[PDB]
Amino acid sequence: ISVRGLAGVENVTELKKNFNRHLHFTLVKDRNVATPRDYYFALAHTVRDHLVGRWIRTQQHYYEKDPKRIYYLSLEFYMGRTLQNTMVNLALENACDEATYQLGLDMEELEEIEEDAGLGNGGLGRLAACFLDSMATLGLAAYGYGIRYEFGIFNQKICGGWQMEEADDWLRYGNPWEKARPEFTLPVHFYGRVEHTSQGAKWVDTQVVLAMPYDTPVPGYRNNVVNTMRLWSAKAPNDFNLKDFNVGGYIQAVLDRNLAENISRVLYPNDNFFEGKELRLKQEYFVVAATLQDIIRRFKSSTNFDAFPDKVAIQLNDTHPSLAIPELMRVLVDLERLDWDKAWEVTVKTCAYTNHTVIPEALERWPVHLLETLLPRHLQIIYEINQRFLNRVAAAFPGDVDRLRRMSLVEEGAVKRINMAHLCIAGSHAVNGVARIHSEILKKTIFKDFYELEPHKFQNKTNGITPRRWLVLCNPGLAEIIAERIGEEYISDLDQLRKLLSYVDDEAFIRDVAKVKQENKLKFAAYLEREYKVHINPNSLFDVQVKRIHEYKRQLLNCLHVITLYNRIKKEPNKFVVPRTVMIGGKAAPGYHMAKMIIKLITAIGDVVNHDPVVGDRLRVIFLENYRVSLAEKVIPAADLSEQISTAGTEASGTGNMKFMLNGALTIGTMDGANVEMAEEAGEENFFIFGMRVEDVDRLDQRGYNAQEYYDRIPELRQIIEQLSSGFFSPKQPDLFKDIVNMLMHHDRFKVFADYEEYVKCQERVSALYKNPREWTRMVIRNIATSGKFSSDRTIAQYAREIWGVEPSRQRLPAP
Amino acid sequence: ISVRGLAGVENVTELKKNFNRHLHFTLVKDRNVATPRDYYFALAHTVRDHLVGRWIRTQQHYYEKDPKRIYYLSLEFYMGRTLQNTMVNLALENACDEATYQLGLDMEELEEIEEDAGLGNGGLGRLAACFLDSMATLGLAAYGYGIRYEFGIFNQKICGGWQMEEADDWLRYGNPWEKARPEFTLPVHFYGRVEHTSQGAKWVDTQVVLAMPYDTPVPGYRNNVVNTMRLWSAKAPNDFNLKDFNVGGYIQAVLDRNLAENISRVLYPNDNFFEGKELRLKQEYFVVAATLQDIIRRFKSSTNFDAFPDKVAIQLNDTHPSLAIPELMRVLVDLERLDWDKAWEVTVKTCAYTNHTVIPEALERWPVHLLETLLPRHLQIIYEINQRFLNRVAAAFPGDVDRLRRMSLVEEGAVKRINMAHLCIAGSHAVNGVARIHSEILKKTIFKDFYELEPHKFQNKTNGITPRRWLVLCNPGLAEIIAERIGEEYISDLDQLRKLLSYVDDEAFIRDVAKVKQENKLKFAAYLEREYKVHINPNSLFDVQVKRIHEYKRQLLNCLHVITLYNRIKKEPNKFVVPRTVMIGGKAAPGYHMAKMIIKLITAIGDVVNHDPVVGDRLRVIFLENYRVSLAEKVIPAADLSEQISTAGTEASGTGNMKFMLNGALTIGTMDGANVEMAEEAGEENFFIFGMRVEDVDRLDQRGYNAQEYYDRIPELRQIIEQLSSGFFSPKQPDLFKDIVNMLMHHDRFKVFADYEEYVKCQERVSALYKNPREWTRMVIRNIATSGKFSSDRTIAQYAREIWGVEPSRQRLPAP
Ligand SMILES: O=C(O)CCCCCCOc1c(Cl)cc(NC(=O)NC(=O)c2ccccc2Cl)cc1Cl
Ligand SMILES: O=C(O)CCCCCCOc1c(Cl)cc(NC(=O)NC(=O)c2ccccc2Cl)cc1Cl
Repeated sequence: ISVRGLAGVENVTELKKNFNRHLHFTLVKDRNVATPRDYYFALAHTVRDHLVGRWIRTQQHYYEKDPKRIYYLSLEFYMGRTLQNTMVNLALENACDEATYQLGLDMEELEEIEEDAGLGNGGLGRLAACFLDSMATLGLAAYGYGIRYEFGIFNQKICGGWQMEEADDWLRYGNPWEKARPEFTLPVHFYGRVEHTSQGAKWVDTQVVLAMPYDTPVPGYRNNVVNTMRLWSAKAPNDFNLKDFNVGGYIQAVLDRNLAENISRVLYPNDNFFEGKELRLKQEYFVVAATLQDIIRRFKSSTNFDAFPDKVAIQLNDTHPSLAIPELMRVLVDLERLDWDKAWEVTVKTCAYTNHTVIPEALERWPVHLLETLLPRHLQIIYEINQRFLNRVAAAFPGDVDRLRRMSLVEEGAVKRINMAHLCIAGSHAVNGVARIHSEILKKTIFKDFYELEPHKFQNKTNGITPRRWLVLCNPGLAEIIAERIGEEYISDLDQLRKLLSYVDDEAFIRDVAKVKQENKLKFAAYLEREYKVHINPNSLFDVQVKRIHEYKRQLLNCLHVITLYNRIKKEPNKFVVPRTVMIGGKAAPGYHMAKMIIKLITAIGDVVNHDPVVGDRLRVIFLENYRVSLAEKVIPAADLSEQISTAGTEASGTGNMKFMLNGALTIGTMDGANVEMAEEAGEENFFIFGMRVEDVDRLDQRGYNAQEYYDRIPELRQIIEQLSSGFFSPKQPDLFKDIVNMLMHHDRFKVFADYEEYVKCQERVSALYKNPREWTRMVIRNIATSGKFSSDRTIAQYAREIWGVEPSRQRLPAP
Repeated sequence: ISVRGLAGVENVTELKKNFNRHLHFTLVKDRNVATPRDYYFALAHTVRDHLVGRWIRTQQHYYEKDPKRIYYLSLEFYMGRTLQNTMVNLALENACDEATYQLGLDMEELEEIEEDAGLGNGGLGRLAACFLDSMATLGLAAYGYGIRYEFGIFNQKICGGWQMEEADDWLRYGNPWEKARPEFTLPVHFYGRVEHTSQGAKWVDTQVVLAMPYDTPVPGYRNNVVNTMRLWSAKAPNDFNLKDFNVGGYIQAVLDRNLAENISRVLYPNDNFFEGKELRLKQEYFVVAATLQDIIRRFKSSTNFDAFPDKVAIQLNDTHPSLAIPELMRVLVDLERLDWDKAWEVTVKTCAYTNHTVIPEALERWPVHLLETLLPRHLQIIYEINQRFLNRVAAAFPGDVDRLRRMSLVEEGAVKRINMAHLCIAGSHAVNGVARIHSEILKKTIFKDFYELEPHKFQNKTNGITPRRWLVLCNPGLAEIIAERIGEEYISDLDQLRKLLSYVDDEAFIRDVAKVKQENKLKFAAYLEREYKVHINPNSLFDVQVKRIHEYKRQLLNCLHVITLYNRIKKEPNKFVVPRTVMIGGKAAPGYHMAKMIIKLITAIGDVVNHDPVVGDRLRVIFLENYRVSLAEKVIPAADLSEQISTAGTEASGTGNMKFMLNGALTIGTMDGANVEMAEEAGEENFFIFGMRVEDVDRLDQRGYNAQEYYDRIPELRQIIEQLSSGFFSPKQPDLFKDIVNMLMHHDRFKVFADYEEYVKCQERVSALYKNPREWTRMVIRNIATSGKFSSDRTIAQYAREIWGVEPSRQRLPAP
């Protein structure tokens, strides 16, 4: 079998008895009545057993050596399943495969039983998960801090072509990976008021909610390092949430506890969109308040807080955990009694902020009346921070009164708001973008004034993905043939993939690379009929666009191309065209009307196209249901063409693009986010770039975007729009897509029409190349061999050195 | 050490490594950071490991042999801690004691860490728990069915002498004894409406709530039998509780799931009192609906339901699970399509009902509009049952029109109600009382008309307690000296205690019995200062009354005696009186104003009495906080005098009385409930009986109870009442106890004054005997040696033979 580890005689035997120990003592079942779910748990407990020994010594190790600790705060950690990933990082995969085989079970069948830990929306949360893996693999004393939602991202269902949302009760049957830690439970305060006494302000009459931590192990890749991801759960105190007496009802008081505990109940399903709800703000303060107490308690052990920044680094994944800044000041000033200036120096030195987007609707601007009621003391601290900061600005730019209001953390107008992004820049010693072009846009546009004030704060850290889950785990076949030629060191040193460049003309390698992709497509095509049912052709080109549904991602632009292909076939039926299976998948936030309308359009197109006899098997339009991490692990390795077509300047970085490049797909996209660095790495000749560059978009905005012009000059485009308008795709409801057509024609913020012509022209070129298997595969080799820069191990090493001030190490911890 | 088992060489070694296995792999801790709570869990998992092997074979056994199954339905199971009880029934106590000792830990200290499973209010719920233990010990294929409340009976706190209630979050840190079983999850329906079609009625448009079962092991005493207690948890479906579309909010829909799940959130804290709230009715149907589906599924395996009653017996613990009758009919008739009459014959033959009280306010009378809305089909079935039953009555008593309305299940008046007790009698083949006198009262009074209609249904089954938890567990010292003389067979054959009668004159035994009681009192006196702090004298007579606070239990009568003792001391300070420490403990339902006023009176008396220098150590009044099962295990073995002073005819049976008799306390009480059979068993000369008999109470009611008469003729009583009235016990609030005085004088339903004189006269006699250690101990021996009849093994054997139709067996199951 492959390089999924050794299947040692002693270890396969040991594994089997432990599997049986758990099936008996843990699941209290006997072979006779054991369900595949029982078997999955017996294995999970058996595999988990192998890392507790290492988990304990890693933590004990950091206590003894006492290195600088890295705290990654995020309201999202899109982890996915954890059984296989643990086997991989522990080199247990083959031994486990063999052992379950001897026990007469199919390991792959059991793996499918594990529920995804979908505590994330998309890119932002998956990054945090890839980062955790890399920090462990690079031997960093890092902790992931977040919220333990009992309901993660909703499960998407398609009814009559429409998306239906349903609760993701991922804890229903239990989580074998987490470990509750009821000794470090902590109190978090809300509401109350501020009393200004003689020796300081006091936050008084607050409502208390407890934060209970749950630890999940994060194993490094084959180095015996197991870090921790600590997730907080909300718990109501038993006293006041019952003890605030004088009528109301005892029963009611108890039932009302589910009011303080609602804080960790569900994840907000918004991707790149801000919703100013109180529950969201509560979650944000909750994770911040509890995490900081835990961070300081650990430090107090390790009171001059001058050394605090030398032992602590806290990274802010977006502005979601931005209250960490005024909260750190509160504790230092109100509780520890440090002077403002010393406190601020410490705060700025330990905090760092990462920006993930530039769209305005994604920006966090919290109404002042909300902060005023829920966190009175924090609002005071924010005003004081703002006051001193603006004084700095005035001193630097004398008389520049407009600059002052532009830079304020407080925004005036309808209702006063607090710009959380301005708060983060002011209280952090480093601010970074997630891709070179996004980082430049931050300096030139959005945060230009701040860059002029303190240029040294702004940096770039291009995103990356973990080659463990995103290669070895999901594509063992590709990982194996690569290993046959260059060894296994590349798994933790992706740059070595470049060595594959010298096999670009190797006849055996070209055949192998092409064979694994074929086996991957056949397996996906099978899975499709198995779990979703209705056939596809594995010989066609697999055209896939999978990511959250957004107007800026332009799934709509993809739709226009699909309809074009269809119309051309209907025009010249007996003309040869390269067969394609275009798959589009992704979730739409529940309140995002337009995004939900786009899902219906995709399914509507499929209804027409998939049942037209003249089309035959030359074109199928499929909507991939419930796109999530586990589903991504299946489609990506099977894709031929990766769609990354966002309007230039809107996708900060993207990471799915990197996943496809590493797995043998060719990319068709715009010069946006990381797409630029990828084409720069592979060579533009090995990439399918099209459309407007950032500057063309700006030129168009100066002159003014008029979709009618495009509609007027392109007959094919006009024909499509008139098809949608007349009900060609919605017979029973002819005006069903009027909102889409209306928007495309009059309020398209992302100029879909502007890139239409260059997009279908470019798609013609990919079809031309696909007709030449050998050359397509050779270009594929050029992409894979050149994807090494996009490993999160490179990203993390850069954060470590340029922001945290710590040195990565690939040293194996002293055995388990 | 005692007879807590053998401390085998191989087993103490095995125990230790398993303790360490769990501390490492299960608790993921290392000796260095392990908290006593971690140690408690390591041990709990180690002990639990020893019964899973037996649990599996016991269940497998019942499947193979297929005996008649006994289903005990109760909304209450007052279990208490389970670590020690499991050790005892498995004969692991010494081995575990030795092993933890070698590991350098104190087993007793770890035991105190376990949280009580307080899923009961008092007598009714503790009975169910004693019964479960006995059914396992007698080798019966029995299952306990109930609700898994996440919050059991509230924890009682005394603030300023007042009771404060606080949420009992007993699952906070986890339950090592239960095992979730997510494969047998079941749907339960609510609301909806009834469609009458062509071939039957249909319950339609219902709201669905899921019932998830959790199994807890119930080990028999040293026979390798481990039965199951299955507790249901409410879970919201992920669909409709989200899928019923058309605006409302996605977040809100998810947060609203805690509406269907509130059904199993908290136990109603009412003891012998009915509260017609909808949530209560929902809990009642919930446990019934889920249990029945599970019972029928098991039977379908084992479709002629003629054999149903031959394989199934379901016992109703009070009327709480009474909906099992119309629910069984619904399934049989609506779903299985059996004719009414065949269905009714089956239902009556499998159901049996146990009555626990005769007070009217405890009787369940559900408003028809409530049943009409929540369970429309069940109301129809109840009307049909009533119709046919009354027809039976009319046929038997022609022209007796008043008898007809008296017997109806439907009560007319203000609002129509359904008398659940009448429902149970009609649909059950057996109805029993819980003590001989209570059973006679049922036939003569409350259910007289029903008895005349079907005399064969009415039986008696005097309650009992388990000698395992209520002797061996809580009083090993007494269990040991008994064993030294008559052996160990009495633990599962309590009648053998009679053999102790021949040692009544044994000088060594008298000294031993007296010594263990002294050691018990010293340990309790210590525990008092340890956890509650404020000294007591262990040489005094321990006068204790512990049970729920109720007007019928007459804690108030106890209070009058205490005040009398105090007043007499103040009158003749230098006169000798037998020292006493009177302890009163118990919880009051949160809405029970009078009961809460009584707790304040007790603490108020203590405030005066405990600080009067003239009194010295001759009299202390102590209120035992948070009385529960674990606290009962401590006080009872230390008590000298047991107070069972309810008004004759009000306490159905009582069980605390039996606990005290078995543990060396003498009893002062009225001829009520089981007190009558206890004095009859021990000989009235060895009991301190006083007050009115049932007949005297009735004579008084005919003539009319006038408390003033007593107040007028007894100066001591008058003096007490004037002390309460003038604020002698409440200086700052002189009229604080006006409600108590007002009630005592004008609306005393339980004639406290009527038994006052005979009560203090009798108390004088117990003090006289206490002055003679040797004779007190000899009388104590007469009680213990004669308590064997009160074992739940005797009660269960009777239920088995006279109601269920099964034969008990003390046969050891074929090893683990
Ligand atoms: O194995 C097959 O291939 C199916 C054989 C079906 C024929 C009857 C088998 O007899 C059995 C056997 Cl072998 C085992 C069991 N039961 C538990 O293992 N386990 C439990 O019941 C159990 C499960 C969880 C928690 C507590 C318990 Cl006690 C119950 C019965 Cl009835
Ligand atoms: O034992 C004493 O007497 C106290 C000794 C204090 C001095 C430092 C000891 O060094 C240690 C040692 Cl020995 C052990 C640990 N940690 C775990 O065992 N266990 C965990 O951290 C742990 C606990 C639950 C779930 C997951 C983990 Cl990783 C952590 C550290 Cl820092």
